[PDB]
Amino acid sequence: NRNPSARYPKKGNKGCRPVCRAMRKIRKRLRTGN
Amino acid sequence: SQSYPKGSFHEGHINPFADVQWISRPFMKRNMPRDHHPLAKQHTSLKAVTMLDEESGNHWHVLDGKGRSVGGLAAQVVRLLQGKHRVDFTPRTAAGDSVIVVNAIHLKMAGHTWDTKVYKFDRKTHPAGPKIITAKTIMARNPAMILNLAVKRMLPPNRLRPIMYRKLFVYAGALHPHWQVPQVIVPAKTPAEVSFLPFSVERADPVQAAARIAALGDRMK
Amino acid sequence: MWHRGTLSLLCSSCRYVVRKWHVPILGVDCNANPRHKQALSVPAPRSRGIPKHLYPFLVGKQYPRHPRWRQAFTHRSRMGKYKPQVARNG
Amino acid sequence: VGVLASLTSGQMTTREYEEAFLPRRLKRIKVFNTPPPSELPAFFHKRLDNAHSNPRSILKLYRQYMRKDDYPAYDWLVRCFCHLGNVFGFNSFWATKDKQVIQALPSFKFLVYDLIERKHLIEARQVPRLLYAFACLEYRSWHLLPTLLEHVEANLEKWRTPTLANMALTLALLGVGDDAPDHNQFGPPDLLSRDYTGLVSKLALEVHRRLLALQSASSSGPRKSPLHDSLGCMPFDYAGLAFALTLQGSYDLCLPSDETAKSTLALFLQRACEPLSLEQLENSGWVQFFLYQTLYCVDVEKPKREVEVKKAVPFAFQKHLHLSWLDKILINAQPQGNELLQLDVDAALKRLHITDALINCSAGRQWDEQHCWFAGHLVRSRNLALEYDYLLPLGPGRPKVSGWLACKRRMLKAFGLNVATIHQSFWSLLNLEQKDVQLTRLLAQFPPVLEAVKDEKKAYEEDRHLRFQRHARQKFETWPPEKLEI
Amino acid sequence: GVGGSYGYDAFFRGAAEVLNGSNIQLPHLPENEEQKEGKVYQLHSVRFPPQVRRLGANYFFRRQRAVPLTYYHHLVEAQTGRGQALCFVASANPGYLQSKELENAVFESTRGFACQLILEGRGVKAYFDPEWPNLMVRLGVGVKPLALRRLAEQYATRAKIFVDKRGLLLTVHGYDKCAVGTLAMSLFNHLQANPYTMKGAHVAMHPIKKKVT
Amino acid sequence: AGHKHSESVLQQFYNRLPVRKRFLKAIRKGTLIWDKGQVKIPPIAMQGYGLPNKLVLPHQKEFNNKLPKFKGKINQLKATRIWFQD
RNA sequence: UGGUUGAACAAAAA
RNA sequence: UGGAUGCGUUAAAAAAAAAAAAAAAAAAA
RNA sequence: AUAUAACGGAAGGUACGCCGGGGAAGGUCAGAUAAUAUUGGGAGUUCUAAUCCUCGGAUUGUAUCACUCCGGCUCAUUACUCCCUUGUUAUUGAACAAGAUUCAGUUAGGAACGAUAGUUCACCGUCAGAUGUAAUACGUGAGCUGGGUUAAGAACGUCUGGAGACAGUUUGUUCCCUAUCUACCAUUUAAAAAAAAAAAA
RNA sequence: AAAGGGAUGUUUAGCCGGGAAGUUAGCGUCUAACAAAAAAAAAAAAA
RNA sequence: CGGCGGCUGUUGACGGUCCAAAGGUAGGAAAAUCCUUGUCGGGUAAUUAUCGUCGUGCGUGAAAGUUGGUCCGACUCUUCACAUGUCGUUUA
RNA sequence: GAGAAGGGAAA
RNA sequence: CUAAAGAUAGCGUGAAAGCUCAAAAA
RNA sequence: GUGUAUGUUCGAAUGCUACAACCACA
RNA sequence: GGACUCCUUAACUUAAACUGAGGAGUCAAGUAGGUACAAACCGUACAAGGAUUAAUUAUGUCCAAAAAAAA
RNA sequence: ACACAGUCGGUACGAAGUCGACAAGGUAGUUGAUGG
Ligand SMILES: [Zn+2]
Repeated sequence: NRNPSARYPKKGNKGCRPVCRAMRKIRKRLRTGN
Repeated sequence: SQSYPKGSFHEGHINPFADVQWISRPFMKRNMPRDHHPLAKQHTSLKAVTMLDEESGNHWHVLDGKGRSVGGLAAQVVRLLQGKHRVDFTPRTAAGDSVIVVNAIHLKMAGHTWDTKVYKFDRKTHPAGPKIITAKTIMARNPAMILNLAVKRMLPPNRLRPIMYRKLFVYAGALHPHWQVPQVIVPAKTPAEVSFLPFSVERADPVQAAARIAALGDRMK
Repeated sequence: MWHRGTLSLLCSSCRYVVRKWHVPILGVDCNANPRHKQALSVPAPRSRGIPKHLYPFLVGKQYPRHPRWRQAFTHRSRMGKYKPQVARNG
Repeated sequence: VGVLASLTSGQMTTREYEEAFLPRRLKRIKVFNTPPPSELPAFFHKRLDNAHSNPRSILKLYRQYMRKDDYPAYDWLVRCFCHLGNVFGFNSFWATKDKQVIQALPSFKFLVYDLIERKHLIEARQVPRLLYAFACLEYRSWHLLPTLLEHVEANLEKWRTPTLANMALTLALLGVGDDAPDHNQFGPPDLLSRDYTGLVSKLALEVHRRLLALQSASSSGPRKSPLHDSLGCMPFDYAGLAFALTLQGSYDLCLPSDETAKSTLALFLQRACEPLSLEQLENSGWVQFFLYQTLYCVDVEKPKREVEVKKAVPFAFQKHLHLSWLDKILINAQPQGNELLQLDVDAALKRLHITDALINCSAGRQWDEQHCWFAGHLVRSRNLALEYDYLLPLGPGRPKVSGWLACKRRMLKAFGLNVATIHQSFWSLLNLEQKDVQLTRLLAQFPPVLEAVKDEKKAYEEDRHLRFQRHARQKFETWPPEKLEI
Repeated sequence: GVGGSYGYDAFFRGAAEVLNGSNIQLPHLPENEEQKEGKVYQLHSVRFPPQVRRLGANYFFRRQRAVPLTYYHHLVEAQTGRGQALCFVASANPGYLQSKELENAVFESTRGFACQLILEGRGVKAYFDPEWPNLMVRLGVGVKPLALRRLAEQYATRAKIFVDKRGLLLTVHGYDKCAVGTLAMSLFNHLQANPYTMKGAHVAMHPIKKKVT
Repeated sequence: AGHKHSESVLQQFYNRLPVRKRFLKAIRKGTLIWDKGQVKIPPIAMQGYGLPNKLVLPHQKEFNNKLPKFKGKINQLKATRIWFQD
């Protein structure tokens, strides 16, 4: 949605950013849906 | 009432399953540049000429832009303008040579760029935002701008960019007007002779040849 | 024309075509029924997308990046205040 | 749907996840370690025995063997070359362009170089295989040819009769061993090899000698099949021998042992036709083409033994071949697809604006209802026929045409056309402008001797005066309009 | 974008809608007769008219094809076979020998192509005012005629329009298939019948469906 | 941008694209896509046919590749239903 | 492939 | 003998137009 | 024996208020919900797709509901084939006329006033025969007003014993700033027409 | 240590909540997920 | 100083039953009380205003006073008239 | 060849 | 010519008529 | 192609309103 | 009576840099590099001090910008 | 100054002479590497 938490990591971040949501939300959806 | 202009996909096949879904050109097939019929086959391109002037220190490159990609040529031109090919390169001066590019009308952009691309020019505090001009419009009005706008934004954004920009000269046509710089498009020369015959010849007997010519003559005419 | 987000052949005479509209558009043409003439012009908005380089940290079981070791490492012999109380024969 | 719920639900790990936390340049684990071969010959022999159909696969086998060893087994090299030739051996659906591409490939050149380097290891039992491969690939190797021909001449009395026949046919196809003197030497001008004139004639004479010896020492031993003779030759071998004699134009050949000696060509035709009926002839294949070509060339050139050569073939056979010539025989026997030199010269002609040049156009005598030969190009307004020689020269700057093109040259001479042959060994050295200049010079020697026939698209000439003024605005002359102007 | 990022459907759902078909109510049956036989291919040959020679190397030998397309020209000087000029066109794939370009090459130089438009209704008539190319078509009693000399000028020297004695059949003939088709389809676009009144033109064998209020 | 103080990341990405506003409108509506510097027609999902391998997950690639493949043109396509893969 | 082309068509291909 | 304004009069055409403020082979003023 | 069960052991008001300290229309989220199609169902003589209503899932999105110091006037800026005007000839359950549903631009010109009312959105009346919708800190108060609304006075109803109070109703009640910077609109001789510019050795 | 009126002084609670509240207060007490050197499932056995 | 009912049968004159010291009477009345603009009528092209009216709804209420007559007010409001730059819309 | 989703523009 | 032909799969009619498809042959 | 306008429903229902059956041709 | 990332969870609309737990990592109290731009992600043979030598960290190798395509 | 206005670096004399200076020059103190 909006940048501060919806921004994806980039090559060099190893899939994490200080205030990011996208990765954990995607993993939760993959695990148990929505 | 008004509607969209006719693009390149209105004049050919479209294959949605291919990566290159349709062929795109700067103009329509009938509007593409060509050589005047009687004034053709008189010239040939050396494709690149270099002039060294050790006294003034201002050297020249003259390049043929016919059939080259805009970005592929722009990167090389930026290298030459900066002078990074020189062992005495310095970031704090326009340390490169001068460059002339000919045949900007014949520059190529791969894919659907000719139909899709646009160029923006900022307008300070203007409520309508930047002025946007079409790539086809730029190709119709001034083909040199296509190469110029790529080279400018490939150059570093420091205060030396205008100097190297000023040291660049682009032209749509084959010949440039510079007084004391050689041309890359030059008059053609006769092909060099060879010491061997590529073909052998054997002559039919005259009587049989006469018979055949006579037989064919009435059947034709 | 029937403006759709998807195209389908409704009868034996339907066929798929490309139309040169404002842009290239997919569609269906039919000799039998004019109502079978379709154009794929109003699909739902496309998704944001997931970059492919995030796959290792998205798909599959994920284990903590930094291991839990301190609690198992705890012991009195490594603490200055408590080492004297340790007894090897009592 | 391959979703792999085990992974997607979060129960198992992925290779990518595991490798995202390792150094980028670790070496993958070799899951299965099997001992590598100790002997390369047997390994690659097994692989070649598995590979017979794909020239890509054969060349890949050779490239891997080369990467592993700098001196691969010579027998394996010979086998690889034979397989590559058999991939193009005379009954396939390949175009000549594919053979040219294979010849141009660097790997093929490396294989030929490896063969040349140790050419001294060639045994007498492999010469027919190499000659067959050369004929099939249309690659005449003047480096290797002297050694092979020396073997052939040395083992003359030891070859099998069908082997002699096949070797004669292959040599005639390549254009070697003809009766023309000073035209059968190999090597550069400063270092010329032996003269191999009459080799095919000696092969045919050996076959004739054996056939005559049969009359004195006949036997009734078992035959391989109904179509095999006492010497083990089929009708195809005799037809090919006759075709080679026709290609070299040795019509009057005969065994010198007797003054009253029948024609060797007549003997070959008779023994090719003896075991064949008409139903069998309909399916014989190349035999039909060989027989009809022999008869047609004999008729065209009218040699001394024309009557005997004609009497050799049954009249019913002649009638069947004549009536079936235009059905399948010639079309199935002519080269298929495209030739690169032909395409290049066609492009040159189009550039020069020769609009009456007909590709693969036949010619014949004024009274022949059927044509048996096709010229590469027929410039019909100039009475000229352009032929193309894409074979390797006998040496640097010493080109020579194949037997096919030599026979075609003689036929076109008899028909009354001029023949101009382009040799690729010289043509490839030129560039576009030099090619155009030389082709113009060639055409200058044969000025237009007739008017050129046009193949114009039809049109309604009577309307040539009509004018379409696109952008002429619609005129509103009267209100209300009496006529709705478009 | 595609190729660097997965879509939501392909990532979360694995693109199951692709295989979620019902398999009944098909517009066509599947091809079940292939059977992956691996049949014996053959070298098919056809004897086309010699006008096929108009299509030269650019068509026969320079186009990229899966298998070779052999071409030869037999130029010799009731039908008996031998003694006529023709073109041998052969290939291992029969589909090549059914190409429409080969037939178009002959028809362009021999006989061309033709189409017919049929007019119906009261007061509907096509005529010349007074002669070709002053083609006029009236689509009723009170309807002013349509002037169509511009199309004749457009396609002059390559197509012609003939009118019937009764002024109800318009035959477009020509020597270029694409041009003839475009001319006929403009004429049809422009004389098309009103389905409620049925006054106007229709393409032969493609009648317009009468509609009722 | 402009009077819209804060917008979505995707909307900003669309706004920054250097193409004509009408091709950009097609991209917004989903009839075209921006990919590696080019505006293209989106990939087509055909019922009963395998997708292009690039669009499926690495573990699903083999299964997708084993499916039937269409190698014709849009006119020959007999698929019952088709839509843009997303 | 054809200025044939506003929501319209023809040719060729597989 | 006059001025301003509209509640008065006229035009609604040109945009490569109307017009403008830096002639520029001058690459270290 | 004792009270600590608040079990480490019970009066209220302040809108007259004062002092010290600290500050909630956004930023974000996306449940309802909005757009797009799609699935199932129900209407449409017959008909699942001319057209209408509704249900589920999908993607996209935030009009409405669930970290400061209202309305109108004036001046506006931007988006959406968007309210009228365009696509002869898309589809139509399209005779015509008046219409309906989308899709499409080199985006072209335009859509008047009032009664009650603090109002917005609305209701009613006239003209016209062209509902437009949304955003811009629900644009704009160092540009204007101050009708509603949230201080001191005072009154009615209601609650308490009372002082007092009410997301009850009313009447009265000081709306500051000479513009430094950004922005914009106007505006501007030049080489010189102020002073000075003194070398070479 | 009585009663009534008037003055003076003091107090008038914790936690969640704009607030009113509702409920609640010592002690004891029910509801729990983390993994394959938890699978002879890289390592072992056998050879 | 203060207070002045509830659940029910016959729209209920008239009964049943519980409670209470008494169960709010007369007279106002959509009000400075109630309330998004209650019904009907006058004024208007159009009346969330105002006046009269109904007692429909919420209700008020009798010297902590109820209902009225005339006159009065730098008070809050309705309406008619006047020349009117308050205004369409501004100018000298 | 990739959120290449900072700008140019590349197979 | 052989062989095949849904108490009907798509059209069509107020109802009929008529075309196609399935099957077989080539 | 043919028993056949198969039976019931229906003012009718002739492959094609809707249900039943879905047999039959040396 | 702290913040964010990760793993496992309760509450929430399987919402929020939401609230509340159990453990590791950084910040807090840690510079200079990468990740486009003001903590919490990656990486460090982590910063006493000076210097025109060297190293495969993350991560790159068309240009802005350092870094391969002889014959 | 583009600059919280600083920090690290930052131009390499003369030939600007001339009665100059291995193999070729066609005598320029000019020239040698390069056919598809
Ligand atoms: Zn259809």
